[PDB]
Amino acid sequence: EIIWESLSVDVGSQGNPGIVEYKGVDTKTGEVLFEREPIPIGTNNMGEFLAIVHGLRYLKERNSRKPIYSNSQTAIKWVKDKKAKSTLVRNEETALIWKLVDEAEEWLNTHTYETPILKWQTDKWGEIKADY
RNA sequence: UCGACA
DNA sequence: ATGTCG
Ligand SMILES: [Mg+2]
Ligand SMILES: [Mg+2]
Repeated sequence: EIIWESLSVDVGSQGNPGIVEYKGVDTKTGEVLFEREPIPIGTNNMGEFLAIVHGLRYLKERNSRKPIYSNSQTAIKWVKDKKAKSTLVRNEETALIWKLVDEAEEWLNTHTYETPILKWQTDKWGEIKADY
């Protein structure tokens, strides 16, 4: 019941909070379609959120109707809400990630999409294909 | 008091 | 260990 014709996204970090990056891959082939340059400080859930929104933008720009898989129940909710409810402190070190989050929320508030955002079922299917 | 997703 | 929701 895996929808193979899909984009899978995941976060990787060093620390949490710590250095965050994320990437999007073709679920079928594992081909890397996008990978964000590491952000010096962020949280796991911020990165999982940014990964989904990046995926939406990526598919929208390419007129693709593929769903997105994420394993993050938090990020899936934040996207649905158009609101990333992070409690990461705001300072000069976290300014960059908070700016990307704000801009992601803004994108969600200014664009439509029909992309299904699906939960990757890790316990049944193993690690998401975008895992680091 | 947890349970769960990461 | 921490970030998050049910
Ligand atoms: Mg994940
Ligand atoms: Mg992972």
